[PDB]
Amino acid sequence: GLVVSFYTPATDGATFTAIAQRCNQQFGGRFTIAQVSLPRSPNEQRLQLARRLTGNDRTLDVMALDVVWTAEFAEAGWALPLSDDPAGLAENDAVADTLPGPLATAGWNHKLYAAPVTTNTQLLWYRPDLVNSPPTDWNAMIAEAARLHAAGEPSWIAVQANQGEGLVVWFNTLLVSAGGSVLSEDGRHVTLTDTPAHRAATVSALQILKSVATTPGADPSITRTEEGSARLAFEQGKAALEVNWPFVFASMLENAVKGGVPFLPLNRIPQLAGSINDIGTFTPSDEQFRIAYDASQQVFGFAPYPAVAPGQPAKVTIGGLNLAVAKTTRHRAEAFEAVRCLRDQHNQRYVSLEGGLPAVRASLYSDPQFQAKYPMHAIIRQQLTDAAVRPATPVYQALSIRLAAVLSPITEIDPESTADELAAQAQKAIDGMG
Ligand SMILES: O=C(NC[C@H]1O[C@H](O[C@H]2O[C@H](CO)[C@@H](O)[C@H](O)[C@H]2O)[C@H](O)[C@@H](O)[C@@H]1O)c1ccccc1
Repeated sequence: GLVVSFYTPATDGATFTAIAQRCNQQFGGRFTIAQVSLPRSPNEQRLQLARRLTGNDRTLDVMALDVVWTAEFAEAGWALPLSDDPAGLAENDAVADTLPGPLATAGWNHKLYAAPVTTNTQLLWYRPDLVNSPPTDWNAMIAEAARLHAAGEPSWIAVQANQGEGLVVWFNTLLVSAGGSVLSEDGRHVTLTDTPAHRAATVSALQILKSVATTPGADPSITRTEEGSARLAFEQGKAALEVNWPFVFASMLENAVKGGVPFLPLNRIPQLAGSINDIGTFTPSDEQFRIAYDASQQVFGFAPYPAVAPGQPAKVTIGGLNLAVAKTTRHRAEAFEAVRCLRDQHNQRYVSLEGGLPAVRASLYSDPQFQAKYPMHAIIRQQLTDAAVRPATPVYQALSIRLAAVLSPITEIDPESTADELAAQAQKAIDGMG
Protein backbone atom coordinates (compact mmCIF):
# COMPACT_ATOMS: atom_id res chain seq x y z
CA GLY A 1 0.00 0.00 0.00
CA LEU A 2 1.10 3.52 0.84
CA VAL A 3 4.66 4.47 1.79
CA VAL A 4 5.49 6.34 4.99
CA SER A 5 8.75 8.22 4.57
CA PHE A 6 10.99 8.13 7.65
CA TYR A 7 13.86 10.64 7.54
CA THR A 8 16.74 9.92 9.94
CA PRO A 9 20.40 10.95 10.24
CA ALA A 10 22.58 8.99 7.82
CA THR A 11 24.86 7.63 10.55
CA ASP A 12 21.71 5.98 12.02
CA GLY A 13 20.28 4.90 8.65
CA ALA A 14 21.05 1.19 8.88
CA THR A 15 19.72 1.03 12.44
CA PHE A 16 16.46 2.72 11.60
CA THR A 17 16.25 0.81 8.32
CA ALA A 18 16.32 -2.38 10.36
CA ILE A 19 13.66 -1.05 12.73
CA ALA A 20 11.49 0.05 9.82
CA GLN A 21 11.70 -3.40 8.23
CA ARG A 22 10.66 -4.95 11.54
CA CYS A 23 7.66 -2.63 11.71
CA ASN A 24 6.91 -3.31 8.04
CA GLN A 25 6.63 -6.98 8.97
CA GLN A 26 3.80 -6.11 11.40
CA PHE A 27 1.53 -4.17 9.04
CA GLY A 28 0.70 -6.95 6.57
CA GLY A 29 1.14 -4.77 3.51
CA ARG A 30 -1.31 -2.18 4.84
CA PHE A 31 1.57 0.29 4.48
CA THR A 32 5.36 0.29 4.35
CA ILE A 33 7.90 2.46 6.19
CA ALA A 34 10.81 3.58 3.99
CA GLN A 35 13.83 5.08 5.72
CA VAL A 36 15.64 7.99 4.04
CA SER A 37 18.96 9.45 5.16
CA LEU A 38 19.74 13.06 6.06
CA PRO A 39 23.23 14.59 6.42
CA ARG A 40 25.47 14.11 9.46
CA SER A 41 25.18 17.43 11.20
CA PRO A 42 22.02 18.46 13.10
CA ASN A 43 22.06 21.78 11.24
CA GLU A 44 22.04 20.13 7.80
CA GLN A 45 19.41 17.59 8.84
CA ARG A 46 17.34 20.61 9.87
CA LEU A 47 18.07 22.41 6.59
CA GLN A 48 16.99 19.49 4.40
CA LEU A 49 13.82 19.00 6.43
CA ALA A 50 13.01 22.73 6.45
CA ARG A 51 13.39 22.89 2.67
CA ARG A 52 11.02 19.97 2.13
CA LEU A 53 8.55 21.52 4.61
CA THR A 54 8.49 25.04 3.19
CA GLY A 55 8.51 23.40 -0.26
CA ASN A 56 5.28 21.52 0.54
CA ASP A 57 6.91 18.17 -0.28
CA ARG A 58 3.84 15.99 0.27
CA THR A 59 5.98 12.81 0.34
CA LEU A 60 7.55 13.81 3.69
CA ASP A 61 5.91 11.90 6.55
CA VAL A 62 7.98 11.06 9.66
CA MET A 63 11.09 12.90 10.83
CA ALA A 64 13.66 12.00 13.46
CA LEU A 65 14.37 15.44 14.91
CA ASP A 66 17.33 16.36 17.07
CA VAL A 67 16.03 17.46 20.47
CA VAL A 68 17.11 21.06 19.79
CA TRP A 69 14.71 21.55 16.85
CA THR A 70 11.38 21.01 18.67
CA ALA A 71 10.85 24.70 19.42
CA GLU A 72 11.38 25.71 15.79
CA PHE A 73 9.36 22.93 14.18
CA ALA A 74 6.43 23.37 16.57
CA GLU A 75 6.31 27.17 16.27
CA ALA A 76 6.55 26.97 12.47
CA GLY A 77 3.71 24.45 12.14
CA TRP A 78 6.14 21.95 10.61
CA ALA A 79 5.75 19.32 13.34
CA LEU A 80 2.09 18.54 13.95
CA PRO A 81 1.17 18.28 17.64
CA LEU A 82 0.69 14.71 18.79
CA SER A 83 -2.91 15.79 19.46
CA ASP A 84 -3.37 15.96 15.67
CA ASP A 85 -3.35 12.15 15.56
CA PRO A 86 -6.70 11.22 13.97
CA ALA A 87 -6.75 8.09 16.14
CA GLY A 88 -5.91 10.17 19.23
CA LEU A 89 -3.44 7.53 20.45
CA ALA A 90 -0.21 9.50 19.91
CA GLU A 91 0.07 11.55 23.12
CA ASN A 92 -0.70 8.62 25.44
CA ASP A 93 1.74 6.39 23.55
CA ALA A 94 4.45 9.06 23.74
CA VAL A 95 4.22 9.61 27.50
CA ALA A 96 3.71 5.95 28.45
CA ASP A 97 6.86 4.23 29.75
CA THR A 98 9.08 7.10 28.62
CA LEU A 99 11.75 8.95 30.59
CA PRO A 100 10.72 12.53 31.47
CA GLY A 101 13.88 14.21 30.12
CA PRO A 102 13.29 13.08 26.53
CA LEU A 103 9.60 13.99 26.87
CA ALA A 104 10.67 17.48 27.95
CA THR A 105 12.86 17.76 24.85
CA ALA A 106 9.82 16.84 22.73
CA GLY A 107 7.51 19.59 24.05
CA TRP A 108 6.64 23.20 23.23
CA ASN A 109 4.12 25.61 24.78
CA HIS A 110 2.75 22.81 27.00
CA LYS A 111 2.12 20.45 24.05
CA LEU A 112 4.00 17.43 22.76
CA TYR A 113 5.07 17.93 19.14
CA ALA A 114 7.02 14.67 18.82
CA ALA A 115 7.37 11.24 20.39
CA PRO A 116 10.87 10.58 21.80
CA VAL A 117 12.55 7.55 20.25
CA THR A 118 16.20 7.88 21.30
CA THR A 119 17.97 9.92 23.96
CA ASN A 120 21.62 10.74 24.56
CA THR A 121 24.07 11.73 27.29
CA GLN A 122 27.87 11.84 27.17
CA LEU A 123 30.05 9.59 29.31
CA LEU A 124 33.76 9.44 30.06
CA TRP A 125 35.69 6.68 28.25
CA TYR A 126 39.19 5.81 29.39
CA ARG A 127 41.99 3.27 28.95
CA PRO A 128 42.09 1.47 32.33
CA ASP A 129 45.50 0.06 31.33
CA LEU A 130 47.02 3.56 31.10
CA VAL A 131 44.82 5.38 33.66
CA ASN A 132 44.63 3.79 37.10
CA SER A 133 41.53 5.79 38.02
CA PRO A 134 39.11 7.71 35.77
CA PRO A 135 39.17 11.41 36.69
CA THR A 136 36.02 12.65 38.41
CA ASP A 137 36.34 16.33 37.44
CA TRP A 138 37.87 18.47 34.72
CA ASN A 139 40.99 19.62 36.58
CA ALA A 140 41.58 15.93 37.27
CA MET A 141 41.13 15.40 33.52
CA ILE A 142 43.83 17.99 32.85
CA ALA A 143 46.16 16.56 35.51
CA GLU A 144 45.82 13.02 34.12
CA ALA A 145 46.43 14.29 30.59
CA ALA A 146 49.60 16.08 31.69
CA ARG A 147 50.85 13.04 33.60
CA LEU A 148 50.20 10.78 30.59
CA HIS A 149 52.16 13.27 28.48
CA ALA A 150 55.00 12.99 31.01
CA ALA A 151 55.20 9.30 30.07
CA GLY A 152 55.02 9.15 26.25
CA GLU A 153 51.49 7.73 26.59
CA PRO A 154 48.65 9.19 24.49
CA SER A 155 47.83 12.59 25.92
CA TRP A 156 44.77 13.79 24.00
CA ILE A 157 41.47 14.47 25.85
CA ALA A 158 39.24 13.44 22.97
CA VAL A 159 36.11 15.47 22.82
CA GLN A 160 33.88 15.61 19.79
CA ALA A 161 33.92 19.29 19.46
CA ASN A 162 35.05 20.76 16.34
CA GLN A 163 33.38 23.90 15.40
CA GLY A 164 29.75 23.04 15.52
CA GLU A 165 26.99 21.55 17.69
CA GLY A 166 29.35 19.28 19.64
CA LEU A 167 31.33 22.30 20.79
CA VAL A 168 28.11 24.04 21.87
CA VAL A 169 27.15 20.87 23.77
CA TRP A 170 30.53 20.84 25.54
CA PHE A 171 30.09 24.49 26.49
CA ASN A 172 26.47 24.04 27.62
CA THR A 173 27.38 21.07 29.82
CA LEU A 174 30.23 23.02 31.43
CA LEU A 175 28.08 26.14 31.86
CA VAL A 176 24.97 24.49 33.33
CA SER A 177 27.25 22.32 35.49
CA ALA A 178 28.76 25.59 36.73
CA GLY A 179 25.30 26.93 37.64
CA GLY A 180 24.85 29.04 34.49
CA SER A 181 22.63 29.07 31.43
CA VAL A 182 22.61 30.54 27.94
CA LEU A 183 19.03 31.87 27.94
CA SER A 184 16.33 32.76 30.47
CA GLU A 185 13.54 30.26 31.16
CA ASP A 186 11.19 31.75 28.53
CA GLY A 187 14.08 32.06 26.04
CA ARG A 188 13.53 35.83 25.78
CA HIS A 189 16.72 37.01 27.56
CA VAL A 190 20.44 36.25 27.45
CA THR A 191 21.67 35.03 30.83
CA LEU A 192 25.36 34.44 30.14
CA THR A 193 26.65 37.64 31.82
CA ASP A 194 23.55 39.29 33.31
CA THR A 195 24.34 38.61 37.00
CA PRO A 196 27.65 38.00 38.79
CA ALA A 197 26.73 34.34 39.42
CA HIS A 198 25.87 33.81 35.76
CA ARG A 199 29.01 35.63 34.60
CA ALA A 200 31.13 33.54 36.98
CA ALA A 201 29.59 30.35 35.60
CA THR A 202 30.28 31.35 31.99
CA VAL A 203 33.85 32.38 32.86
CA SER A 204 34.51 29.06 34.61
CA ALA A 205 33.20 27.09 31.62
CA LEU A 206 35.35 29.09 29.19
CA GLN A 207 38.34 28.58 31.51
CA ILE A 208 37.90 24.81 31.41
CA LEU A 209 37.64 24.90 27.61
CA LYS A 210 40.83 26.96 27.29
CA SER A 211 42.74 24.80 29.78
CA VAL A 212 41.82 21.59 27.95
CA ALA A 213 42.75 23.31 24.69
CA THR A 214 46.24 24.24 25.92
CA THR A 215 47.12 21.18 28.05
CA PRO A 216 50.45 19.38 27.36
CA GLY A 217 50.11 17.10 24.35
CA ALA A 218 46.68 18.36 23.37
CA ASP A 219 44.80 17.82 20.16
CA PRO A 220 46.24 19.41 17.02
CA SER A 221 42.79 18.78 15.51
CA ILE A 222 41.34 21.71 17.49
CA THR A 223 43.40 24.41 15.71
CA ARG A 224 41.79 23.98 12.25
CA THR A 225 38.61 22.96 10.44
CA GLU A 226 38.78 19.24 9.68
CA GLU A 227 35.83 17.36 11.15
CA GLY A 228 37.87 14.90 13.18
CA SER A 229 36.31 12.06 15.19
CA ALA A 230 37.06 11.69 18.89
CA ARG A 231 35.67 8.15 18.68
CA LEU A 232 38.16 7.10 15.99
CA ALA A 233 40.93 9.00 17.78
CA PHE A 234 40.34 6.87 20.88
CA GLU A 235 39.99 3.68 18.80
CA GLN A 236 43.33 4.48 17.10
CA GLY A 237 45.16 4.81 20.43
CA LYS A 238 45.77 8.55 20.04
CA ALA A 239 43.74 9.39 23.17
CA ALA A 240 43.37 7.69 26.55
CA LEU A 241 40.53 10.01 27.66
CA GLU A 242 37.36 10.73 25.69
CA VAL A 243 33.98 12.25 26.46
CA ASN A 244 31.39 11.04 24.00
CA TRP A 245 27.90 9.70 23.49
CA PRO A 246 27.55 6.01 24.44
CA PHE A 247 27.40 4.73 20.84
CA VAL A 248 31.21 4.54 21.04
CA PHE A 249 30.66 1.44 23.18
CA ALA A 250 29.02 -0.47 20.34
CA SER A 251 31.53 0.93 17.85
CA MET A 252 34.47 -0.10 20.03
CA LEU A 253 33.24 -3.67 20.27
CA GLU A 254 32.33 -3.76 16.57
CA ASN A 255 35.48 -2.24 15.08
CA ALA A 256 37.66 -4.27 17.44
CA VAL A 257 36.08 -7.41 15.96
CA LYS A 258 36.61 -6.11 12.43
CA GLY A 259 40.29 -5.65 13.38
CA GLY A 260 40.20 -1.84 13.59
CA VAL A 261 41.40 -1.31 17.19
CA PRO A 262 45.15 -1.90 17.68
CA PHE A 263 45.13 -2.30 21.47
CA LEU A 264 42.06 -4.60 21.41
CA PRO A 265 42.56 -7.50 18.96
CA LEU A 266 39.10 -9.07 19.20
CA ASN A 267 39.54 -10.08 15.55
CA ARG A 268 42.14 -12.63 16.72
CA ILE A 269 39.72 -14.53 19.01
CA PRO A 270 38.38 -17.57 17.10
CA GLN A 271 35.10 -17.63 19.06
CA LEU A 272 34.10 -14.20 17.72
CA ALA A 273 34.57 -15.21 14.07
CA GLY A 274 31.30 -14.59 12.26
CA SER A 275 29.97 -12.35 15.03
CA ILE A 276 29.80 -9.63 12.35
CA ASN A 277 26.62 -10.05 10.31
CA ASP A 278 26.15 -9.75 6.55
CA ILE A 279 25.32 -6.03 6.78
CA GLY A 280 28.40 -5.41 8.93
CA THR A 281 26.69 -5.12 12.33
CA PHE A 282 28.24 -6.76 15.38
CA THR A 283 25.50 -9.20 16.48
CA PRO A 284 27.14 -11.44 19.09
CA SER A 285 25.59 -14.33 20.89
CA ASP A 286 25.48 -14.15 24.69
CA GLU A 287 28.78 -16.00 25.12
CA GLN A 288 30.42 -13.98 22.34
CA PHE A 289 29.29 -10.79 24.07
CA ARG A 290 30.73 -11.96 27.40
CA ILE A 291 34.03 -12.71 25.64
CA ALA A 292 34.19 -9.38 23.80
CA TYR A 293 33.11 -7.32 26.82
CA ASP A 294 35.45 -9.02 29.31
CA ALA A 295 38.33 -8.53 26.87
CA SER A 296 37.34 -4.89 26.24
CA GLN A 297 37.27 -4.16 29.96
CA GLN A 298 41.11 -4.40 30.11
CA VAL A 299 41.59 -1.43 27.72
CA PHE A 300 38.17 0.28 27.65
CA GLY A 301 36.14 1.60 30.57
CA PHE A 302 33.33 4.07 31.12
CA ALA A 303 32.65 6.52 33.94
CA PRO A 304 30.39 9.51 34.70
CA TYR A 305 30.98 12.72 32.81
CA PRO A 306 33.68 14.71 34.67
CA ALA A 307 32.23 17.29 37.03
CA VAL A 308 33.22 20.96 37.18
CA ALA A 309 32.21 21.58 40.82
CA PRO A 310 34.07 18.80 42.67
CA GLY A 311 31.93 16.83 45.10
CA GLN A 312 28.77 16.76 42.95
CA PRO A 313 27.99 15.18 39.56
CA ALA A 314 27.79 17.28 36.42
CA LYS A 315 24.67 18.39 34.56
CA VAL A 316 25.29 16.70 31.21
CA THR A 317 23.58 18.12 28.12
CA ILE A 318 20.78 15.84 26.91
CA GLY A 319 20.58 14.97 23.21
CA GLY A 320 18.75 12.47 21.02
CA LEU A 321 15.95 12.04 18.49
CA ASN A 322 12.19 12.63 18.70
CA LEU A 323 9.75 11.27 16.08
CA ALA A 324 7.65 14.07 14.59
CA VAL A 325 5.00 13.86 11.88
CA ALA A 326 5.44 16.39 9.08
CA LYS A 327 2.58 18.77 8.35
CA THR A 328 3.12 17.84 4.68
CA THR A 329 2.04 14.21 5.12
CA ARG A 330 -0.96 12.84 3.21
CA HIS A 331 -1.79 10.10 5.75
CA ARG A 332 -1.59 11.40 9.32
CA ALA A 333 -3.11 8.17 10.68
CA GLU A 334 -0.46 5.89 9.21
CA ALA A 335 2.33 8.35 10.10
CA PHE A 336 1.38 8.36 13.79
CA GLU A 337 0.84 4.58 13.73
CA ALA A 338 4.33 4.10 12.27
CA VAL A 339 5.67 6.46 14.96
CA ARG A 340 4.16 4.22 17.65
CA CYS A 341 5.59 1.07 15.96
CA LEU A 342 9.10 2.57 15.52
CA ARG A 343 9.41 3.25 19.26
CA ASP A 344 7.99 0.03 20.72
CA GLN A 345 9.80 -2.09 23.31
CA HIS A 346 11.46 -4.46 20.81
CA ASN A 347 12.73 -1.72 18.49
CA GLN A 348 13.95 0.24 21.52
CA ARG A 349 15.97 -2.76 22.69
CA TYR A 350 17.37 -2.99 19.16
CA VAL A 351 18.15 0.72 18.69
CA SER A 352 20.10 0.60 21.94
CA LEU A 353 22.02 -2.65 21.64
CA GLU A 354 22.73 -2.81 17.90
CA GLY A 355 22.39 0.88 17.04
CA GLY A 356 24.23 2.27 20.07
CA LEU A 357 21.50 4.88 20.71
CA PRO A 358 20.11 5.13 24.27
CA ALA A 359 16.46 4.14 24.49
CA VAL A 360 13.77 6.37 25.97
CA ARG A 361 11.83 3.49 27.60
CA ALA A 362 12.38 3.44 31.37
CA SER A 363 11.42 -0.24 31.61
CA LEU A 364 14.56 -1.14 29.65
CA TYR A 365 16.76 0.58 32.23
CA SER A 366 14.90 -1.46 34.84
CA ASP A 367 15.25 -4.59 32.63
CA PRO A 368 18.00 -7.05 33.68
CA GLN A 369 18.28 -8.67 30.24
CA PHE A 370 18.83 -5.20 28.80
CA GLN A 371 21.21 -4.17 31.60
CA ALA A 372 23.43 -7.21 30.98
CA LYS A 373 24.02 -6.07 27.38
CA TYR A 374 24.11 -2.32 28.17
CA PRO A 375 26.44 -2.12 31.20
CA MET A 376 26.30 1.70 31.15
CA HIS A 377 22.55 1.79 31.90
CA ALA A 378 22.76 3.12 35.47
CA ILE A 379 25.04 6.07 34.67
CA ILE A 380 23.00 6.95 31.57
CA ARG A 381 19.68 6.93 33.43
CA GLN A 382 21.21 8.92 36.29
CA GLN A 383 22.68 11.56 33.95
CA LEU A 384 19.32 11.80 32.17
CA THR A 385 17.56 12.33 35.51
CA ASP A 386 20.00 15.18 36.26
CA ALA A 387 20.38 16.35 32.67
CA ALA A 388 21.41 19.76 31.44
CA VAL A 389 19.39 21.07 28.50
CA ARG A 390 20.21 23.38 25.62
CA PRO A 391 17.88 26.40 25.27
CA ALA A 392 14.57 25.52 23.64
CA THR A 393 14.03 28.44 21.27
CA PRO A 394 12.75 28.89 17.69
CA VAL A 395 16.04 30.63 16.84
CA TYR A 396 18.29 27.86 18.15
CA GLN A 397 19.82 27.43 14.67
CA ALA A 398 21.25 30.96 14.57
CA LEU A 399 22.01 30.89 18.30
CA SER A 400 24.15 27.77 17.97
CA ILE A 401 25.90 29.05 14.85
CA ARG A 402 26.84 32.29 16.62
CA LEU A 403 27.92 30.58 19.84
CA ALA A 404 30.03 28.06 17.92
CA ALA A 405 31.69 30.78 15.83
CA VAL A 406 32.62 32.60 19.04
CA LEU A 407 33.82 29.49 20.89
CA SER A 408 35.99 28.13 18.13
CA PRO A 409 38.88 27.79 18.13
CA ILE A 410 38.99 27.07 21.86
CA THR A 411 42.73 27.86 21.92
CA GLU A 412 41.80 31.52 21.31
CA ILE A 413 39.33 31.73 24.22
CA ASP A 414 39.95 34.48 26.75
CA PRO A 415 37.34 33.83 29.47
CA GLU A 416 36.23 37.39 30.33
CA SER A 417 36.31 38.92 26.84
CA THR A 418 34.96 35.70 25.34
CA ALA A 419 32.09 35.73 27.85
CA ASP A 420 31.12 39.22 26.74
CA GLU A 421 31.44 38.34 23.03
CA LEU A 422 29.31 35.22 23.60
CA ALA A 423 26.56 37.14 25.36
CA ALA A 424 26.54 39.78 22.62
CA GLN A 425 26.30 37.24 19.79
CA ALA A 426 23.57 35.31 21.61
CA GLN A 427 21.69 38.60 21.99
CA LYS A 428 22.02 39.08 18.24
CA ALA A 429 20.60 35.59 17.68
CA ILE A 430 17.53 36.04 19.89
CA ASP A 431 16.88 39.52 18.48
CA GLY A 432 15.83 37.83 15.21
CA MET A 433 18.79 39.43 13.43
CA GLY A 434 20.99 36.47 12.44
O1 LIG B 1 27.68 15.93 19.41
C1 LIG B 1 27.72 16.18 18.25
N1 LIG B 1 26.63 16.90 17.63
C2 LIG B 1 25.48 17.31 18.42
C3 LIG B 1 24.49 16.14 18.52
O2 LIG B 1 25.14 15.04 19.08
C4 LIG B 1 24.33 13.90 19.13
O3 LIG B 1 23.86 13.61 17.84
C5 LIG B 1 24.93 13.19 17.04
O4 LIG B 1 25.42 11.97 17.51
C6 LIG B 1 24.49 10.93 17.55
C7 LIG B 1 25.16 9.67 18.12
O5 LIG B 1 24.75 9.48 19.45
C8 LIG B 1 23.98 10.63 16.15
O6 LIG B 1 22.98 9.66 16.21
C9 LIG B 1 23.41 11.91 15.53
O7 LIG B 1 23.08 11.67 14.19
C10 LIG B 1 24.45 13.02 15.60
O8 LIG B 1 23.87 14.22 15.16
C11 LIG B 1 23.14 14.15 20.05
O9 LIG B 1 22.30 13.04 20.03
C12 LIG B 1 22.37 15.38 19.57
O10 LIG B 1 21.39 15.71 20.51
C13 LIG B 1 23.32 16.55 19.40
O11 LIG B 1 22.64 17.62 18.81
C14 LIG B 1 28.93 15.75 17.42
C15 LIG B 1 29.77 14.75 17.88
C16 LIG B 1 30.86 14.35 17.14
C17 LIG B 1 31.13 14.96 15.92
C18 LIG B 1 30.30 15.97 15.46
C19 LIG B 1 29.20 16.37 16.21
